Amino acid sequence: SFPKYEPSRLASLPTTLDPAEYDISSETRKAQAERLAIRSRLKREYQLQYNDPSRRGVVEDPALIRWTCARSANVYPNFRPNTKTSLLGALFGIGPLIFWYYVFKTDRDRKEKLIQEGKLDRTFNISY
Amino acid sequence: AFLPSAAYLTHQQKVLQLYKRALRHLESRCVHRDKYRYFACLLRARFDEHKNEKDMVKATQLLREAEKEFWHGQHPQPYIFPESPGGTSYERYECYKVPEWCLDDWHPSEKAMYPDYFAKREQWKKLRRESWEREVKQLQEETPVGGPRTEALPPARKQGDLPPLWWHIVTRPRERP
Amino acid sequence: MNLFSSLTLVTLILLTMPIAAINFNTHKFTNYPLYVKTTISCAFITSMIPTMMFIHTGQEMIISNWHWLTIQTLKLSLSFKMDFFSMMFVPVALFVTWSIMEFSMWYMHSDPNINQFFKYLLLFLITMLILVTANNLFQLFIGWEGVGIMSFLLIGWWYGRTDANTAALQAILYNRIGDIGFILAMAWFLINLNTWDLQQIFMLNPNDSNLPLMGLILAATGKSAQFGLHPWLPSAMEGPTPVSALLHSSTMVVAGIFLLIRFYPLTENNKFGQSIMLCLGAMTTLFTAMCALTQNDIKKIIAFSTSSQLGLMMVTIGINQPHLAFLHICTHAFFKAMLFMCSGSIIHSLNDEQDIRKMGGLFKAMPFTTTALIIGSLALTGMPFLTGFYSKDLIIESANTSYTNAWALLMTLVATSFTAIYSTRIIFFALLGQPRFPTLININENNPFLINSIKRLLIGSLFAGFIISNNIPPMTIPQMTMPHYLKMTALTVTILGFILALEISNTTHYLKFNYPSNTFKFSNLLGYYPTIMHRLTPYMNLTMSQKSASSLLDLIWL
Amino acid sequence: AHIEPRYRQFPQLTRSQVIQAEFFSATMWFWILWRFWHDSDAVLGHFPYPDPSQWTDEELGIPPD
Amino acid sequence: MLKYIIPTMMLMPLTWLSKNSMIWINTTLHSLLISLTSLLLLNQFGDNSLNFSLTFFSDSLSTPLLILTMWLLPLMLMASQHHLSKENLARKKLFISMLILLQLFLIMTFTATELIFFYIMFEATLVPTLIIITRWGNQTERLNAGLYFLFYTLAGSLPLLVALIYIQNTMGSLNFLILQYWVQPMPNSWSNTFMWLACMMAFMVKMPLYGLHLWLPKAHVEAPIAGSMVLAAILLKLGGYGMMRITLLLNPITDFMAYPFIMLSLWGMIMTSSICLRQTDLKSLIAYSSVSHMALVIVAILIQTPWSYMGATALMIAHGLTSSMLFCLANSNYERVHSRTMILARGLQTLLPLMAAWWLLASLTNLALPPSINLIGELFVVMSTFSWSNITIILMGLNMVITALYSLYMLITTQRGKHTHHINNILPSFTRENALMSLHMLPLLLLSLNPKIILGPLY
Amino acid sequence: GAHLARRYLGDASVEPEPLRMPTFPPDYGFPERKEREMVATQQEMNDAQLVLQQRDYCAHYLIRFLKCKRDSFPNFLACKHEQHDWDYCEHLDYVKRMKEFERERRLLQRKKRREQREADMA
Amino acid sequence: ITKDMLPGPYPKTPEERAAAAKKYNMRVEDYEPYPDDGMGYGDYPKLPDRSQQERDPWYDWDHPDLRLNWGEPMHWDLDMYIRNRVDTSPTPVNWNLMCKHLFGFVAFMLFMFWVGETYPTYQPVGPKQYPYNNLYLERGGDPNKEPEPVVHYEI
Ligand SMILES: CCCCCCCCCCCCCCCCCC(=O)OC[C@H](COP(=O)([O-])OC[C@H](O)COP(=O)([O-])OC[C@H](COC(=O)CCCCCCCCCCCCCCCCC)OC(=O)CCCCCCCCCCCCCCCCC)OC(=O)CCCCCCCCCCCCCCCCC
Ligand SMILES: CCCCCCCCCCCCCCCCCC(=O)OC[C@H](COP(=O)([O-])OCC[N+](C)(C)C)OC(=O)CCCCCCCCCCCCCCCCC
Ligand SMILES: CCCCCCCCCCCCCCCCCC(=O)OC[C@H](COP(=O)(O)OCCN)OC(=O)CCCCCCCCCCCCCCCCC
Ligand SMILES: *C(=O)CCCCCCCCCCCCC
Repeated sequence: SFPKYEPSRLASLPTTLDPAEYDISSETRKAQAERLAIRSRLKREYQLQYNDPSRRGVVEDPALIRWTCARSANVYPNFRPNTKTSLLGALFGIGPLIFWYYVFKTDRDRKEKLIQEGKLDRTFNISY
Repeated sequence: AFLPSAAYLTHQQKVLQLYKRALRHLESRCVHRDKYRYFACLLRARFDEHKNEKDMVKATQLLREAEKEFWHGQHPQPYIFPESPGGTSYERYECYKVPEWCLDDWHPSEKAMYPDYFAKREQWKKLRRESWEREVKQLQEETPVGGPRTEALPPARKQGDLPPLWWHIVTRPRERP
Repeated sequence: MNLFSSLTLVTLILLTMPIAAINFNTHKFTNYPLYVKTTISCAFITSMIPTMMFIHTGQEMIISNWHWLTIQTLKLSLSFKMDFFSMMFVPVALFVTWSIMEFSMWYMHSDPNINQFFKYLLLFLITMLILVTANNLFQLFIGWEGVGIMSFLLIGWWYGRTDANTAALQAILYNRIGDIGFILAMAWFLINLNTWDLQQIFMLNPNDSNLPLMGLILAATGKSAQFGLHPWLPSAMEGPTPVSALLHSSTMVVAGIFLLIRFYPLTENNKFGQSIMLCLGAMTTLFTAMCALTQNDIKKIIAFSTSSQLGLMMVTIGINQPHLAFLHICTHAFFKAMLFMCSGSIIHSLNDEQDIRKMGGLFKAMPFTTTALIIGSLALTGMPFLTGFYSKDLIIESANTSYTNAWALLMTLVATSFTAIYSTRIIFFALLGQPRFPTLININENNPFLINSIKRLLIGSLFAGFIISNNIPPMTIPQMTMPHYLKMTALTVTILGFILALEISNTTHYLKFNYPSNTFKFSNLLGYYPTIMHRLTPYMNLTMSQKSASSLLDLIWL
Repeated sequence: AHIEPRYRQFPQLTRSQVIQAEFFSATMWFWILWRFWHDSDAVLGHFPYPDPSQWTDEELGIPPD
Repeated sequence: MLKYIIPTMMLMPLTWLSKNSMIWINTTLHSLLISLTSLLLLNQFGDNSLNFSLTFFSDSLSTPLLILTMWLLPLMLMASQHHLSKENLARKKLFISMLILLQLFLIMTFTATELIFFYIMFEATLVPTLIIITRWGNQTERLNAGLYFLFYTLAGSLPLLVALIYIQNTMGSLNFLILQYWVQPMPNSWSNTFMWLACMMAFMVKMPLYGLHLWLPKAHVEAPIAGSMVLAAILLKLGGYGMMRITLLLNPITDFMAYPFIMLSLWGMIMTSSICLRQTDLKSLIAYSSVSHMALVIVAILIQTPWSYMGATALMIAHGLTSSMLFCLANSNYERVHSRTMILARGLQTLLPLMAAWWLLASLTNLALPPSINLIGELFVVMSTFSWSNITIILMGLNMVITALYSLYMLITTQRGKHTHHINNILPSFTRENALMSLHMLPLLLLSLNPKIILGPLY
Repeated sequence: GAHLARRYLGDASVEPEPLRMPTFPPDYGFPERKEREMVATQQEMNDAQLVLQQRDYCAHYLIRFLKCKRDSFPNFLACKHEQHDWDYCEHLDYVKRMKEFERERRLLQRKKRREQREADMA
Repeated sequence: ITKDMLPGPYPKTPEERAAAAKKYNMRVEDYEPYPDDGMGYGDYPKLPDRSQQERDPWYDWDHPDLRLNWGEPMHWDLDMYIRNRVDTSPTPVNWNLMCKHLFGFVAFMLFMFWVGETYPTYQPVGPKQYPYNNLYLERGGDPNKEPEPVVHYEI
């Protein structure tokens, strides 16, 4: 019939073409009502501090503080050296260093061999 | 799906929103006005063919392949209104929307440039601060246990009181400063 | 002699004087935009005298007036090159900018940051005439990065809007990718030729100049929105209308083309650079003109128009005809600035409406705007003996009659037809037919600022090709002998484009609804190129910028 | 007095903008017809393009052997 | 140099005998007078360095770092006086005394005629900086950085000490003037390989090197503003100064010992710049930018051409000014919103237009807008590394894209977009803060007029 | 443009290649062929600062036209006939290039029919 | 802020998972962490990688530009999925179909320029002829040496 839309990593499926959006069951009513309840409670807890006149400053958001503490602090104490961590720290850790090492060493050996054989046009090359 | 009051979309709301998005994407497909108006009555007939469908599972399936029809026939760049999100003039003046509390940080030599304005702003702030504790003690006795269920707020009940959580909605910046 | 160099420097110092005025302010201004417009009018009048006494004798010179630095063999001096390119570009740029600012005194009147806007626009003009007059690569890099940064600041003018900041950072990204190649060219000339000065580059005249010309072609790709580094020029329509009119149609975006025209003695002795310029220009002038066929925002359509004209400029450099390319720059400035001004006059009249599907019926509502939009479109397409005829047709008259990549010529002709297609598409959806805009008509254009600002570029778009092409000396030999099917090529292809697009436009009144074709989905989503690479190349950067770079190596292992 | 905004109908026009628009449209077609009447070769052709086959073997030096 | 050391020491009785409301004004005044005095060091010659005594000398490498050092003290006194207002008066004088003592150590670190006096003053600069960072850093969480400072002491300064004592026994002197004329070629041997690592790794960590930069987005974060200013502006540049002195003795083994570390920097500036695109912490973003700019100075010293030394010392002066101004802008928002999170306070051009102008100018100097000396240093290093290898321009130019990308992102996030609603303590800009931004930026802009005084001894 | 189809779709053996031609001697078929006279002196076009692409066998018309263009300032429409003279003689130079091309094509036809006559006869 | 609202190690027991989902302010059923391979994410919730461009724009947001609320557990790459950056939004044409059309178009245009460079078009003319030994002294020839005679003839 029709071409079915293919989702991707950078092209998500729409809300309309997802089947689980069309759930009518009461457990989905419970989950949606609890999400609405948590969101309404957090909205109320925010805008009681936001609309307060006696507060003049920053309504601190512990989800934001928790996000920054996860992006900075929680990186080392939850590390475990295993096969996956060591192989991925050896691929992107000492891989491209070795790559550019052999590339630049090859080109510099080529250029040195051409200079000591009188081949490289180093005529007007007096700034270096 | 994601709404402030309801936790979902009713089937009636889904039908109306799909009808509206179909007409908007159709008007994007069908630039001229008489031509779009002809196809708009044709599409209204197509939507009113199964308006009287009692079976909600069959109406669910019909709505699902109607979404597939709408996705197969959508315009790639539909007409977005300029101040609608995705428009060319959307959120353009947000760099001019200074919050009101910055008037509190003015120097008194320029506060004296507009005497009536700040002399009235003092009693606006007075109104806000003698309304605040009354609307807090209004919200604390009406909210159920576990917090409020829905994001909607109750209105001002007594005479003389103000509706709760009102200052940033009333004193919001104009859309064209 | 003492008149030429003096008024040459007086033009640039006069352009810098309102910057000192706006920086040394205490009062609120007695119409500072009028002051900057008066200053740029007088700077135009000042620069007219060296141009006239260049047309009299051919008088070129260099003003290496201030010694700045000496790195052991490299004497970097403040050096201004007054040649044919500066003498034809400076009056055209000042005339266009003067019309853009008299336009902006009407269009940008509601903006409370109008003095900052005119300040930034003057800063752009100063950096651009630093670019086009520079005699070494370093001062040219100063003007180059200056027009890049003022492009950033004038795209992101409504800095609260997310899309404007996104488009400005996008333009900076693609321009710095071009700057990779510009710095490659500077590095090659400093190492192999011991100079950044143009004179020693041209006098030494190297033969193994493939690598610096590849660097310059990458620089012109980043700057003139060639294929691969193009989409920032359609993205850059998120800025205001006089920004897109002055900078991103006529003045800034020709600077990669100007960089390649500036280095013509290296390109005329390197056939490989000519072939790469020809292929890249034909690819860009095909692709952007094809994308322009199926768009609905009028600023996007005229930006694809100016990028297709830049691709055609790259084509006519690539056939070793640089002076025709620069005549096409000086020609293109007038009618493309006028087309953006008339489109923005429609936009401001129709209450910030830019989508052509809600326009129409403006032939008798906005008569002067309709007149000038038709004249600008006909100068764009190559109507006989408008200004766009005196260069672009000659481009085809040298693109046919030369040792040329054949497919590049065929795509050049397809682009020539597509220009007529989107021009009559603009005239169809925006001027013809019956109205589609909303019901509260506030249509008005009766301001002497708007009318005179479109009027002077209208006089330019009518007479300037004739005047300039009869005032410039020969620098090549014009190939004037060809068969009649080859002489009548560009006109016939343009009229075939008009006929095909009129048939397309008259298929829209029919009461039929067709499913979208794959060509329509390809050209409407911009060859799928800003949809993929703007998602994929950031993703593969930023996860790699977080998972392995920050978290894995530089917080745990190392 | 300015142009009043109108509703669902044709907006007010000035005599001056209409006569200027007609004047520049007449200027466009005047200049097009003028330079087409005087040049007539930048669009059509400057010089005759000769036929190569219509050239004789003596002026080109083709001895038949 | 004794006309500079003695006024810097007289700033100690000036700061301890001053009246309690006058101790910022007096130290700022007399340190600005010392910074005006600091221009007498511009008596340089095209052949000879300016050689004062047996203990102190100044070529055109040490002179601009001295002027920047003596200029940095009044700016640190301006920057650090707001958040010390509720401090005890004696603790405030202790802070000012540690700043003065750090300047005192630095201005005879850069002029050290002999290399072990350079080592003593070089490792003497760490102690007042340590005390400033850990007594006024507003939070101290250094569980991983203790082991890294142990790694700095093991792999760094102690092999440098043993190597300098070895040169003292071999050459008979560590006078740099004598070592200009008594230098022997350091040939290929394993003894000379460990000699090269001992002479270089202390300064490699001080730059910092990529992979060894683990301390710098911690020590910049956990510090007060004066500590971050002196770390970004001067204390990284001790490594580059020491490399440019000690690579006299390391020829010709440097011509094949530079190849690993050059890779560590040429790829490293690709990574850390990219790291700046994913920073939640603004101060950490400026720290990784400092790593991404000192990688070029490491490469330019290791390739040891004239254009590379000129570009490296111009980049050192320019990056000192620029990154010090960036940390001061980060503090001028942190003193209002009380958090370093870069996504917290947005849209600040709607609220602070002149401060957003300072953000724009510091970003344009950060991304090397010509003709600024950031671009002059960047550009000369790029030219010299093109002469080293013609492929490296890719790794240069790609860096010069990403260096633009996080520079404007830092501008776009903090200053542009929509303002944050729940933050209402955003005060207008104090005249102190704008004066601090101008005393950073206006010298940096005036040095574009006359860059020849910051291009080192072989201009 | 038909010769492009003759060289690509047909054979390139009989079509003269653009890069290296004439492949035949200039006296081959021409009894006592004369040279091409240059009218403007080398020093005269040296002082006129002409482009190296413009110093062909008819640059003297260009020198007369540029002297007229200098001397008729500001009346920039007063020297149309000198431009016409230069364009007409450049046209004649292009005609001479066409004559060289047709000469080379007809001598390659002579060689083709010669070897076909030799294959038919011997 | 205090410790029991800060992130911790990987949740192993279900009651630690419940304590974290109460800490991260979301449902326990939606709360999934990143898998404990040792990559240092900790107990942070694996949000389903939706760009903030995809959100409801007309919804009353706490952070309107971010399209984000107060107290909502943010995405791990929230700095990456802002509307100034990486988007994951649905497109009218499929992702692989876009990649196929782009690669076929770009590679086919490259191949057609290679075909046209293989077969160049030209004019039915001879080479351009210049006097004075192919302009020998003009093109940088030395005045002491004398080249071969470059003589052109009338036709
Ligand atoms: C030794 C004597 C020398 C004398 C000559 C001076 C030499 C240079 C000195 C410093 C120049 C900059 C000074 C102003 C900037 C800083 C303050 C500021 O922001 O003020 C805004 C304010 C105006 O704005 P506002 O509306 O009032 O309020 C701010 C707004 O709210 C919000 O602001 P905004 O967004 O509306 O507008 C900000 C706008 C934003 O505009 C931009 O960001 C655009 C800039 C980049 C693109 C354009 C330039 C590209 C490069 C080409 C030009 C340079 C080379 C030219 C040479 C020929 C070609 C090679 O910036 C400007 O307009 C600044 C103009 C000058 C910019 C210089 C380049 C900065 C870019 C980064 C570095 C680039 C390379 C280094 C350049 C070095 C030049 C020497 O200016 C003032 O009030 C002026 C204050 C006094 C200034 C004194 C300057 C001299 C100081 C030195 C003292 C010692 C020597 C004695 C000389 C005394 C002379 C009077
Ligand atoms: C209203 C303002 C105008 C001033 C009004 C009041 C004064 C009246 C007018 C008369 C002025 C005085 C007489 C003329 C001036 C003095 C002339 C003179 O010899 O001066 C000495 C010199 C001339 O140079 P020099 O060659 O003699 O010496 C150079 C110095 N050494 C040798 C050590 C390197 O300086 C000047 O003239 C300074 C003015 C320069 C003007 C341009 C400045 C541009 C700054 C840009 C910075 C970045 C550059 C990057 C680009 C570099 C190139 C790529
Ligand atoms: C003549 C020779 C021609 C040679 C051609 C081949 C070489 C060049 C190849 C193409 C390189 C450029 C294209 C890929 C990167 C493009 C990134 C970009 O522009 O992102 C834009 C994107 C927003 O775009 P858009 O989706 O339109 O936004 C509006 C609505 N959201 O904005 C964002 O998403 C923000 C992202 C910020 C962080 C960017 C991370 C990626 C950085 C890419 C650096 C590329 C460096 C290349 C170096 C090459 C060296 C040789
Ligand atoms: C042989 O055909 C010589 C002409 C140049 C090459 C072919 C160009 C074909 C396209 C141009 C003419 C189009 C006429 C509608």
